[PDB]
Amino acid sequence: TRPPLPTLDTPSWNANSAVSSIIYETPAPSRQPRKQHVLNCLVQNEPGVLSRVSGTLAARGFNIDSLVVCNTEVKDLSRMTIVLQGQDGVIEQARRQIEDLVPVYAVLDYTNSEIIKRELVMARISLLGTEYFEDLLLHHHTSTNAGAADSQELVAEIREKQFHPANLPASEVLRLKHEHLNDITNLTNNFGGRVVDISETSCIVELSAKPTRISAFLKLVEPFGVLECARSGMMALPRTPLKTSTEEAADE
Amino acid sequence: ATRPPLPTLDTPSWNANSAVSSIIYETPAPSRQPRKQHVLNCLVQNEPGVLSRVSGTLAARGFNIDSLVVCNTEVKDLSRMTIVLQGQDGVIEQARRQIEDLVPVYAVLDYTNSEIIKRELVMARISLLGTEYFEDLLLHHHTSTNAGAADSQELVAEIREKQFHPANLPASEVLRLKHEHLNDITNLTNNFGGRVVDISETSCIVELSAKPTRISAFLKLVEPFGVLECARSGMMALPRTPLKTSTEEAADEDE
Amino acid sequence: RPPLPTLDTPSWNANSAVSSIIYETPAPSRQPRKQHVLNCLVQNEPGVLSRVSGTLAARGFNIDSLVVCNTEVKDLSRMTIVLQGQDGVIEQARRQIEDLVPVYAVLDYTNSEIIKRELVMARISLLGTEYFEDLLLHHHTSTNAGAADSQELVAEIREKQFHPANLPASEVLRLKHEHLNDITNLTNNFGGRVVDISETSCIVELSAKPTRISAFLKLVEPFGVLECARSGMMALPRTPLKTSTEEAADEDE
Amino acid sequence: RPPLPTLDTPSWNANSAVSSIIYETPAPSRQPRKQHVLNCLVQNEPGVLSRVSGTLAARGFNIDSLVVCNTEVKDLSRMTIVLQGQDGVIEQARRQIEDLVPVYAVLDYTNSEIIKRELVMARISLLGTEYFEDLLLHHHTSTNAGAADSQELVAEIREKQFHPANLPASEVLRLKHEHLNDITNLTNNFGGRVVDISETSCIVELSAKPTRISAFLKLVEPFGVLECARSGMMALPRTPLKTSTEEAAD
Amino acid sequence: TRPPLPTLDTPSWNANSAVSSIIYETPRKQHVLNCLVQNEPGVLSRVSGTLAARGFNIDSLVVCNTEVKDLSRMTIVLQGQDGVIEQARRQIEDLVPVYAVLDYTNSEIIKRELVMARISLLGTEYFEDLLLHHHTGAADSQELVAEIREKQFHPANLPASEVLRLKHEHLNDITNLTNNFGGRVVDISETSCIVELSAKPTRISAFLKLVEPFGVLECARSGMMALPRTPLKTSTEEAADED
Amino acid sequence: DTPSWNANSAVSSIIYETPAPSRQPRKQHVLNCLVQNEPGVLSRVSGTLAARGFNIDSLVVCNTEVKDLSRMTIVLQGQDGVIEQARRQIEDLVPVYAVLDYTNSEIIKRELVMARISLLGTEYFEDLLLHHHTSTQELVAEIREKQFHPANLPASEVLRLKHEHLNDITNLTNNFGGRVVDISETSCIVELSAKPTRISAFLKLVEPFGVLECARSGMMALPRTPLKTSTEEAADE
Amino acid sequence: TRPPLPTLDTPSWNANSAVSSIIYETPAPSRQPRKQHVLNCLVQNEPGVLSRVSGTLAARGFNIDSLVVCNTEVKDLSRMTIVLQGQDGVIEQARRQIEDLVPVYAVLDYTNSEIIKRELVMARISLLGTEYFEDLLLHHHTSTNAGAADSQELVAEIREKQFHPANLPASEVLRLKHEHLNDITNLTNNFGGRVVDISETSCIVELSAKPTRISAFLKLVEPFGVLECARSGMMALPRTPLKTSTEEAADED
Ligand SMILES: Nc1ncnc2c1ncn2[C@@H]1O[C@H](COP(=O)(O)OP(=O)(O)OP(=O)(O)O)[C@@H](O)[C@H]1O
Ligand SMILES: Nc1ncnc2c1ncn2[C@@H]1O[C@H](COP(=O)(O)OP(=O)(O)OP(=O)(O)O)[C@@H](O)[C@H]1O
Ligand SMILES: Nc1ncnc2c1ncn2[C@@H]1O[C@H](COP(=O)(O)OP(=O)(O)OP(=O)(O)O)[C@@H](O)[C@H]1O
Ligand SMILES: Nc1ncnc2c1ncn2[C@@H]1O[C@H](COP(=O)(O)OP(=O)(O)OP(=O)(O)O)[C@@H](O)[C@H]1O
Ligand SMILES: Nc1ncnc2c1ncn2[C@@H]1O[C@H](COP(=O)(O)OP(=O)(O)OP(=O)(O)O)[C@@H](O)[C@H]1O
Ligand SMILES: Nc1ncnc2c1ncn2[C@@H]1O[C@H](COP(=O)(O)OP(=O)(O)OP(=O)(O)O)[C@@H](O)[C@H]1O
Ligand SMILES: Nc1ncnc2c1ncn2[C@@H]1O[C@H](COP(=O)(O)OP(=O)(O)OP(=O)(O)O)[C@@H](O)[C@H]1O
Ligand SMILES: [Mg+2]
Ligand SMILES: [Mg+2]
Ligand SMILES: [Mg+2]
Repeated sequence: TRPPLPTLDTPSWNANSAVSSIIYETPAPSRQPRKQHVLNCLVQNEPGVLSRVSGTLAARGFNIDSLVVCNTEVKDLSRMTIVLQGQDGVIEQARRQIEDLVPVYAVLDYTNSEIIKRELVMARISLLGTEYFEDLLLHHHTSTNAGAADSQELVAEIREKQFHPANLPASEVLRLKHEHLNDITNLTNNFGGRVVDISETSCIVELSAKPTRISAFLKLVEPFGVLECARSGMMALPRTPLKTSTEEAADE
Repeated sequence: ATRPPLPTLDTPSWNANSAVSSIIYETPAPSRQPRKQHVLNCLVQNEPGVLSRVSGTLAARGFNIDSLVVCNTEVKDLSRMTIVLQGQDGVIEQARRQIEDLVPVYAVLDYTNSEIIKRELVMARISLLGTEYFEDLLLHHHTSTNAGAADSQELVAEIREKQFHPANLPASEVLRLKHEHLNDITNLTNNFGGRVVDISETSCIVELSAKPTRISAFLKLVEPFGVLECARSGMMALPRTPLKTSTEEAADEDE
Repeated sequence: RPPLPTLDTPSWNANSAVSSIIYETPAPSRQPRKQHVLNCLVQNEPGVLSRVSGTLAARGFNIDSLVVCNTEVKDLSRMTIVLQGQDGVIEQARRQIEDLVPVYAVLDYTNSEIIKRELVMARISLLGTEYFEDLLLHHHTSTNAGAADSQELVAEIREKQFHPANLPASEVLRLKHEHLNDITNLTNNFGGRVVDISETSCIVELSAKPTRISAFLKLVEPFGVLECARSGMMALPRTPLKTSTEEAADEDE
Repeated sequence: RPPLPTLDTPSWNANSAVSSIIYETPAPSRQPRKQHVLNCLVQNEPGVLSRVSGTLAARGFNIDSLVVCNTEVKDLSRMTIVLQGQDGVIEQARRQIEDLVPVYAVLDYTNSEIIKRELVMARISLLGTEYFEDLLLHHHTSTNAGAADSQELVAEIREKQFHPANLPASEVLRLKHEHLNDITNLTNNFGGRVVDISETSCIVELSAKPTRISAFLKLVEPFGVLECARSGMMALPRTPLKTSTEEAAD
Repeated sequence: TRPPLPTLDTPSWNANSAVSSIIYETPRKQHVLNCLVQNEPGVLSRVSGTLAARGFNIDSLVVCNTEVKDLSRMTIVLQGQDGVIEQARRQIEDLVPVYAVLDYTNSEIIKRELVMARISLLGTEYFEDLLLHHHTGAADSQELVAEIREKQFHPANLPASEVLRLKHEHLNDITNLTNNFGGRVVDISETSCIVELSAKPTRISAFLKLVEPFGVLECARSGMMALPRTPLKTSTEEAADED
Repeated sequence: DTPSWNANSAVSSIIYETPAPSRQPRKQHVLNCLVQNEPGVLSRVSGTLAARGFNIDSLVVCNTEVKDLSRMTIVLQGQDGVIEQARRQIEDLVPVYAVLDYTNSEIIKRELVMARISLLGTEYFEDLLLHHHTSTQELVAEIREKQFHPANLPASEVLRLKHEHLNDITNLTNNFGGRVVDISETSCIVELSAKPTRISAFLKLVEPFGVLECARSGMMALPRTPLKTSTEEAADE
Repeated sequence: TRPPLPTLDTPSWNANSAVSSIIYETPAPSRQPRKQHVLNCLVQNEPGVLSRVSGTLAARGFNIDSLVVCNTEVKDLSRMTIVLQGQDGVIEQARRQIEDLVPVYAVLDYTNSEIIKRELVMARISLLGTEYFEDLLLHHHTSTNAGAADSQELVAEIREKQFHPANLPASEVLRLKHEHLNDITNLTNNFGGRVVDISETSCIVELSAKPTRISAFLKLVEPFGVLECARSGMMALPRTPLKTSTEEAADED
């Protein structure tokens, strides 16, 4: 009798089921027109400049997603990155505005340009698991106005869970703590971030990426439990797009 | 007082006989595969209809082509095609002379019996929910073709009542198993020199570029986790020159 | 025997070594006051950034940085503020903002351990520093009326030894990648990252405390900073973790 | 369709969020006080260490650390002393040290931007908290009394769920490397490294500032620190580089 | 009414029990020769044959090519007193095909040794069961394997989902272990893996003792190679001259 | 202005660079003996091969951490009928369990090289190699007259060249999966373990810097496992 | 025609010349004896206990090389690693002499035992090259022989050398700074150290290793010009030399 080991027996697709899988899982409707426009305002640093442009955009019917003032290491000069939605006619109007303001130099449009979008996020994440996160969340809500009465029936359920620290040994909760810490660390690493702080029950992460990616990280790291988050607005700096000599000289 | 006890493992040791008995037993088999596959490299002038003309010729003569990929060099009106064939030297050489005679081609080189760098690209979406879920997910799409219901209930109920199926696991343990599987796959693709380009709630996408014999081994190791979606290229190559030391090349004993 | 010149590295004397350490001393930072940090917990409503910034502008508050950060909580934001002044002035500034309807509370991070950080993106030329000295003058000539002294100095610059107009194509190429390498290793020592590489420039990315950011830009300055963009300042509080043996501070009683 | 249970993790609201953030605010600053760092440049004469340490001991000075270290210069030594007290007392200490004739001068790196470094080497168990809790009790009853006391402690620590004696050797083997990986991640993150790996323990080294080096030992404390060896603090002044657009306020 | 979090309750040493543990936990030299030999036909059997005829207790003998035409260097490791090793050195040096044999014992050298090992990714129970099979005496051993295949964490007593997770857990443990040492993982299979390590003989032997519980299926240790390094010390240490 | 390849000139360069068959139809035969560690087993395995005229390239006795058991990875050339003959000769020896044939198996070949490489440039190495050559003549002044020779450079240079060379050697060593284990004032020692042909490539690339000492040893072998997917495993018949 | 190349082939060794170099470069066995001894004192923290032990070693003429007080994470317990050279007879006398002290528990002898030796060094290294370093050195060497400025002729030949920054364009001294910096960085990376500070002129390296590697490293960075240096005494923490199941089976009687 040779040393026995159970065959896992991994099932394999056929051409039919494989197609139906790709067909079904592929985002066929995709999304509605999401396209956002970005602007780069070059303003002069005067005692009252931020309130002007930010207030001017508010004076009109403009929806502003983000607006950040960036110092450019030049005396009395600031670069402002504005993110807004709408259509080309409305955006150009907003771009034609602000530029007319005298403390500004120019308002460039990077919407149809190849740029580098970068936000900065810093978040403290719990290492005590999901059960503790529900416990902590319900606690800061049941203090006042969590309905029309108490929530002790809900609290008792969360603390009745299997993987709640109150039901686990000190050695087991320690390993799950470092297991979670590593899981967060590996997510942060793949996204190209850092772990700048490690405490007894939490850790602080730091990540710089485009809004598309920097929010995808927050979704993947959400189940661990975000205790405190801070996400900056979008910074923009146009890169220099390069194409090979063969693909270049496309004079036609 | 006694010292804190420890259950001694005492890992058993080999002896001279059982060790040799193990090595001999674990021996594979020589020449389990026939003659090594042949790799051809076409230098084709980039004019409209070349892909249909070349590939159409091989199909019109019944040549067992394993893979054919056209690569765009950084030269105007010049493309490179890498073809993989099977068969005797006499049949494959004829295939070379048949393609090279075509008008829009410059020359068809034979890369077999030559030191080359074979490369291939694969991108695969891998499930993080585990083995049990993959059995459920795959069998679910099979019922869209099998047109069976009452008979398949014996299978799906058997699967969903397994221990490590997500339905039977708490939400906190499924989360850990997702990242445990993720860390396993990530460590697995890193050893192969690959990347993890996408991470989701339920799956991840790995990217790897290596020789076919390397990728197939990779896709076999990742297979138990459950490959939801795969894209594997043909095969391209670039000739290598085997360097030898001045002492080794000085051995010109051609007497 | 095959000869090689002894470089003969001289050693310090006990007095000469002490003399240098003292001469290179000090660079003291006995500042009149630190940089006070405030953190406003703010409800999201139309024209709320104009309110906080406007209130600080209406009064004689010398603020340095004001950046609004978004939490993953619906209708909730953070405003990390950095300003100058004394304890009495800024505490009054804290109560000024806190009385505003949209805000919930304004915390003070001045006397607390926080993680100061700001993002910075810079475009740096890979060509010589003399090329940057030429490019600098060219855009200034496009500002100040008339060339005049421009043609007198541009001749002095363009005749320097390591100007890309006085070197073969292979030399400048090897100089661009050498400059590129020197920059990449600078942004590697710092927690940075090179995100773009052009034919005559490159873009670096760095996120750290304003101390390192200011230090980093000072180091890449000689190469020639074409563009720059520094964030305000973000902050997250951290609690100083002390050992169990260091609970003797509790035994101090 | 496959089941797959949901992970409806609760979301913060405006009220509960600001309530938690406010709750996590300190006093702040009740204890202790600011530390002073001094740097002595002394002649390497026989008995200098006895002079300086003896001087600070004879006086009413509470020194935290004192580190002698060579400087690759003949008969020249450098010492880094960490003080405790008001600025007046510290300066009084500095002058009394400098007044000694084997020392050239004594610098004050307190208000200066310096690089603080301290070395640590600790052997950390891999058998978990239960075994470490057992290990301490065995060595404590070997110095306290020869009687068979604390019977309901050794019996309580043992027969615990994750004590090695209650696990198969397979799990203990994995737990060793599981703990090892956790510790290794701490060291790699803190900028340290593992220099030794035994069957039931490992030795890690770490060179960082005193504040950072203490936070590390607190994180690796629950794993069980068998031996430890924290160096004293070394200090070297750096050259701070503010940007070129600072100009002047007045 | 705040979320319950059980304290670790981690105990701490006192001054007495600490030093008590330190006291309790407180506890021949090899000779290395390097022969410079002209690569004559059948010279390995000439040197090794000499060491056997004279009755020496040599540990290793690895022949290395110096990348020079008709020149090889042999690193020989042997134990014994300083007197008997000099005899072994002189005995070899007298051989015609050898140039000179150097004594690398009293010198700071870089001792190296290559090891390739195949380690099972399955549990230690499977390894304990696998050895019994190849050792198989099938009469009384039928009861022994019963005590083995009964144990949990044996692949036969676990779902394939967990076994798969155990394979990679052990794999990551071996990988993290071989990464601390100057090693690497070369081959990964669905049952085992192959590691490669090169360091001083003490490190290899230490590494194999650590990877031992996982169950080493197949191993291969090279002889000890040696290459002398020159110890560098500072100028103030170089100036420390005594008459 | 950087020039570009022509559609025709590109093809010409490819076929011109494409190497002629620089290898025999025969291949690298690898035999792995499983021997009993008896006194004098090494001398008789070698003796049997040497007395019958077999072109062996290496031997390498390897311990297997099993009591009184060793294994030898023998590499030789010749026809299949000759190698099989050489195999049967060794296996017939009574302290030999079996001699496995790896000449047609997926194996992992490993040589281990340690070499001290000079950092003082090609000029100094050319001088040093000529100095030690004179044993058992106007070139010594011709070499020491060349540019970039240490004696013809300032003290600030050479130091800057030594580390430049050090960086080059390190980058070569890193790419091949090796490491620099020692850094002398005028040289450095590298350590590399890989395929014998990969070692030969490394010792050729690092050759111009000057190889002071070298130790290549021999090749070790351990069988790999050809894993293929479930759709390539179902490619039977 | 054909594309030319400057050289044909690199020269090779022969069996006679190869063994000639190996025998010649093989180190002379001078330091066969003369080993150092490592002691570890488990001491109770009494007021002025350091000056008590160090005073004992000095008063009895013991040749100690380093004495470092390490703090354990235990109340009132500190260990001291004493490194001293001498013969076995004298060292044991030193050990027994120290151990006889009241505040010490016991003194262990880590000599002939597998321990982890570790020193910590922080050094400031110039990036301006060799010429500038012997200029800066001679500058603070003016403490002696300042009569009639006799150092002028010694200074003159220094500042008139090719790669002295005063004779180089500022564009080249920049690349020379970073080239030197990368030579130091790739050097300290090899030893397991790290560069923690980079400035306009110099940089600070940090390396923790056994005293042998520390000294070897300082000998390699010495030519670049070490401005400041600080290396602590070694710390000692014994390890456990493991050996395989067939290695430990050397139970021969
Ligand atoms: N679910 C995700 N959403 C967004 N980003 C992800 C996700 N998963 C991983 N990433 C990050 O995306 C990175 C891969 O992007 P990559 O480096 O290849 O740039 P890219 O090819 O230009 O992609 P894109 O064209 O979308 O910008 C991963 O290394 C990882 O850091
Ligand atoms: N089961 C496997 N089959 C094939 N390749 C594997 C397998 N497991 C791992 N690999 C990959 O092979 C790599 C090792 O290949 P290696 O670096 O030795 O190339 P090599 O020296 O040229 O040898 P070979 O000629 O066999 O490819 C591993 O790092 C890993 O990335
Ligand atoms: N000239 C410089 N000025 C400021 N920071 C620098 C300079 N050069 C390098 N750095 C950065 O300082 C970092 C070292 O700081 P470290 O990681 O040791 O934190 P630290 O021990 O708390 O010291 P600090 O108080 O200065 O922050 C380097 O990794 C490097 O990125
Ligand atoms: N000149 C360049 N052109 C294109 N890509 C570059 C260039 N220089 C660097 N890169 C690559 O871009 C990478 C950084 O972009 P990354 O993909 O990581 O973020 P991203 O925001 O997703 O980029 P993008 O939005 O342009 O797709 C670099 O790591 C580098 O590999
Ligand atoms: N709980 C902790 N306490 C102290 N340091 C930690 C802690 N957790 C992590 N670290 C370390 O802090 C480091 C991050 O600090 P960093 O290198 O950025 O210096 P910094 O920007 O000057 O901040 P700081 O002033 O706190 O030193 C991480 O490398 C991390 O290893
Ligand atoms: N139990 C062990 N036995 C031997 N070597 C180990 C062990 N554990 C780890 N190692 C390896 O030893 C390495 C540390 O070696 P190190 O750099 O300190 O050399 P060293 O300073 O000369 O000290 P030593 O004399 O002990 O070799 C670890 O990085 C690790 O790779
Ligand atoms: N000239 C040198 N002197 C001392 N150490 C050096 C020198 N050059 C490099 N090193 C460092 O020594 C390291 C090699 O140490 P290694 O890992 O081989 O430990 P080891 O096997 O115990 O060697 P040893 O017995 O000599 O201590 C190099 O990686 C490098 O970091
Ligand atoms: Mg810091
Ligand atoms: Mg070592
Ligand atoms: Mg390969």
